[PDB]
Amino acid sequence: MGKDTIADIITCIRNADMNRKGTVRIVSTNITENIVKILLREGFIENARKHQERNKYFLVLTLRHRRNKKGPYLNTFHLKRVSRPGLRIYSNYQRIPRILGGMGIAILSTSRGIMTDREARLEGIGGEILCYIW
Amino acid sequence: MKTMQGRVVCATSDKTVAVEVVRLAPHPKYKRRVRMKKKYQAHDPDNQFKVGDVVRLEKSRPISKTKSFVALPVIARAARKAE
Amino acid sequence: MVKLRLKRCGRKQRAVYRIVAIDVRSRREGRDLQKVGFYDPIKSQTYLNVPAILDFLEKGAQPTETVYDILKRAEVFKEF
Amino acid sequence: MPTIKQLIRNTRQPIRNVTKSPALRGCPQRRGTCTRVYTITPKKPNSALRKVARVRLTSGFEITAYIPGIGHNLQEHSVVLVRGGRVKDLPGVRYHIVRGTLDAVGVKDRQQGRSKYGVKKPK
Amino acid sequence: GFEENVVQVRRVTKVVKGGKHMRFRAIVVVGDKKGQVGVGVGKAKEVVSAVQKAAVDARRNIITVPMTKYLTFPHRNEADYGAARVMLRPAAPGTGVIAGGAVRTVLEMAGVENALGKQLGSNNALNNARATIVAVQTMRQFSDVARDRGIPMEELWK
Amino acid sequence: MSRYRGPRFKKIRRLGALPGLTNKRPRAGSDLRNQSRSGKRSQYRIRLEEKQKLRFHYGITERQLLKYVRIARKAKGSTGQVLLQLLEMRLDNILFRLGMAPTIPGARQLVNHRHILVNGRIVDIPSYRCKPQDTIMARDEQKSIALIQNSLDLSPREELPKHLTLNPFPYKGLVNQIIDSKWVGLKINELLVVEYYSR
RNA sequence: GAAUUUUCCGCAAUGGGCGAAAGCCUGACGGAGCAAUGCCGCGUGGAGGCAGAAGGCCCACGGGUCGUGAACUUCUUUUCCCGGAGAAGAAGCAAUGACGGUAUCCGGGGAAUAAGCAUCGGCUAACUCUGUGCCAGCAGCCGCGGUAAGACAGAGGAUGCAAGCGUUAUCCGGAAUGAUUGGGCGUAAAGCGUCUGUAGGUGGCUUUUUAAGUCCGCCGUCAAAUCCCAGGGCUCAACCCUGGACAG
Repeated sequence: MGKDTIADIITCIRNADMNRKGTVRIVSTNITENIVKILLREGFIENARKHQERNKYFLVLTLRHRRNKKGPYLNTFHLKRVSRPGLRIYSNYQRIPRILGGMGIAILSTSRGIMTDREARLEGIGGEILCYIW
Repeated sequence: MKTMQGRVVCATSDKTVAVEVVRLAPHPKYKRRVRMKKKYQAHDPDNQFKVGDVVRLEKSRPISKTKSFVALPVIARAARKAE
Repeated sequence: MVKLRLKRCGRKQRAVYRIVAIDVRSRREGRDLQKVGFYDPIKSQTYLNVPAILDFLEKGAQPTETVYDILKRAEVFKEF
Repeated sequence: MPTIKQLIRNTRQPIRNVTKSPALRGCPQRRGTCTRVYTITPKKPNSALRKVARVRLTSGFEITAYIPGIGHNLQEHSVVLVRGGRVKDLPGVRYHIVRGTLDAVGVKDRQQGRSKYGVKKPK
Repeated sequence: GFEENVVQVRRVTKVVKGGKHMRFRAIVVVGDKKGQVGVGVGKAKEVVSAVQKAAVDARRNIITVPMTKYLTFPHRNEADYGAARVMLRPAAPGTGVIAGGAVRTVLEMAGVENALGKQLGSNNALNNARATIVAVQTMRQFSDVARDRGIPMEELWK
Repeated sequence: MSRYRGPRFKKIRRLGALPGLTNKRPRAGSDLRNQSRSGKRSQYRIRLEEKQKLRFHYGITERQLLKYVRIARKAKGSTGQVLLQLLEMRLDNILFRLGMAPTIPGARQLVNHRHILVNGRIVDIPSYRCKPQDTIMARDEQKSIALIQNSLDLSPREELPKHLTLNPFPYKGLVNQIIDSKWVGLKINELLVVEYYSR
């Protein structure tokens, strides 16, 4: 099926950090490769590379965990989509969300490219809010 | 003047064509797209445009009480159901 | 027709008096299409916008008694 | 929450609303003449002789009303004035009587609540 | 040198063929107004002994509140423990502690003088006083978000 | 009623703290008891008794105080402190801290009977907000009264609050700036009163 | 009908009709009157005063409380009352006013003329003693009363508010109890008994293109007055007012 490939990556990373795994393999698409790029520039993951299973192109996604405790603290506590297919959210320059007061950011696809919460405010542009990471 | 596009559903009328305009617009209270469809009675004195053709409608002089729009151009051919 | 004067907004003893651009077939204190300037009786506050005046008077507007006198009290309407 | 696409089809909206005490077109108080002044027994936890009177309102309806305090002077032809409040001990009684108004007299030798019960100031 | 106050003295009784007897329960919260709280539930036969045992259990389960700022919370947090759900939001240095009857009792001890909240779901003083503890444990500050977050090889300073 | 009339030192008692409704009266409360351990006061009791302490000190009503706390909530800046700003700016309170009157309920009568002048002009209203750089003085006709002379005879020795500056000889007092947190010397917690109105 | 006012004054002011004007017409309107209907401000006293006086309530009667409350003393007297002055709303322009014995100001008597209402079991902030005694009555809910009931009735005292108070009616809030922001459907109310399937909703990956949606900027309109921010004028305030903001 795959109704939204932008929504299954959010589910594949969220369930992977809860049961502490090293590498996850998600589907290869240009828009999803743009989300993993602005994830490592802020520092939410290690790095991203290209891979291939059986004629199908997949993307390597290595996660990062903190120090050892009873249950080691995770990088991303919650991952959720705002612009769900069938409920498309659109915002301007003033309606841009302030996630956690500056600690967490919200990644949005703008007209100039792919900007974050701080990057879209400095350019003076808005668009479709994909998801919010914290 | 305003321009709206739509498909012709009925052609069995003298010099008049029934054009169905589809318009997608988000709800101010909610967020998702609500589709509204209203049919306009356009003027066609040359009876060139038949059923299935997608034409654009512009505002003009009212030829009747229900008719106020005219069909000036044509963007594509027949996009209907097969006989 | 259209004319120039002043309306009422401030009730009782304090009569502030409003701006003007209204028809004769309307009310004493009703609809006004454009704004200009006003004056306060028991104060030194005298506005009266000059670029709004003369621009409205050229197209059939009648200058009646009350808009006058407060017009010549300022530097507008003289042999200049 | 009921899904967003079903909220455009059905659209959730409340009812016509039912009133607790039908005192007509939003009127606080209503006038009327008393038809029958009788005595009735309460519910299960209480056991007393409470005075209730059937008031025929100005609209044409004949609903029951409770008389507060000790002692009254309401007859078969008394023009009383109702309030609008439940007692919740006597079934069917949804109204109260405002004493000290019209034919309804105030409670004698009462020194506490003079705003309610309709009692005057003793000198 | 900690401040001690009671939340609710609940009446719990069980009937046996030997009569009707009760073991009273009380919830006591501790604090020093610097950013340190601790709830404690203790059950005993009398009312005075139920407040005493809940005070010893309160100084045992000590948790540090990472507020430390201008008398307010760092960010917005929503936590649900069972049927009870409490939402804690930050405020400006002028607002009071407009929180619940069981929520304000734990927030005045945490040092947060400026806070606004809501009591959703179940309004039980046992489940709502402990739901605010789980909501205050998951609180992050600007410095510990970047230390929890595994950033790649940046330029090292001496 | 505009300002409470009747028993004044009944509220100096009971509440625990000692305000200035008169001069100085004992610490103990009313009745035969109250000198021992009192009962456990609820969470809503600390919000009700603390606002009644601030309402009685200035001699203000509930109708007038409701406006001074709402306009201060809508205005920018720390809400908890700007409640004491518009309440201290009153002509009946600035007269107590000036040394012209022994107490606040006696200072309202001083302003009402036309004894005080503000910037040269005569003001009768006690709920008048005194902005900075204003000269709060006495009148030339009401300079010869024995009550005004006796109250200002005890003032050249005592130290007046830091936001005010009185000159003993010409009988005038100037207000330089706004009163802040550490400048207030009242036994009231301003965070318990703002929490009452927003129930 | 529960309930909502003087069959008043004036053109002086603003405006409308007519007239080259004067001026006339004008219960539009400007004002007054009745009504605590609401909002706002002030007032009905201030300080000082006993070892806590009478007289009440409680009392273990050894006292306590109401009580500085009052009386008794010095003091000031807004507003109301009385007398004398007296801004401005008039711009026009033989100097033109309803309101007006106007606002406001100076003086003279004297505290002299001015407070109550609700509540006090718990939520609800505030106590006992009598009487009655499931009797009479209370009540928003849980519920009180069958002999000592702080939840009846009276009294003392206390609490809250204030010329307002209380009750009732009515909308919203509390009800994330229709939840778009905010909820749920194994057992608490809730998947239709199960499939196929039209409309409708949604739809993998790549590049180019369109760019309609969307987003940026700008130009119109979004009446004024409310609301909000900053700043002014009636002694304050209510009220009135400049500009801006906003009108999503």
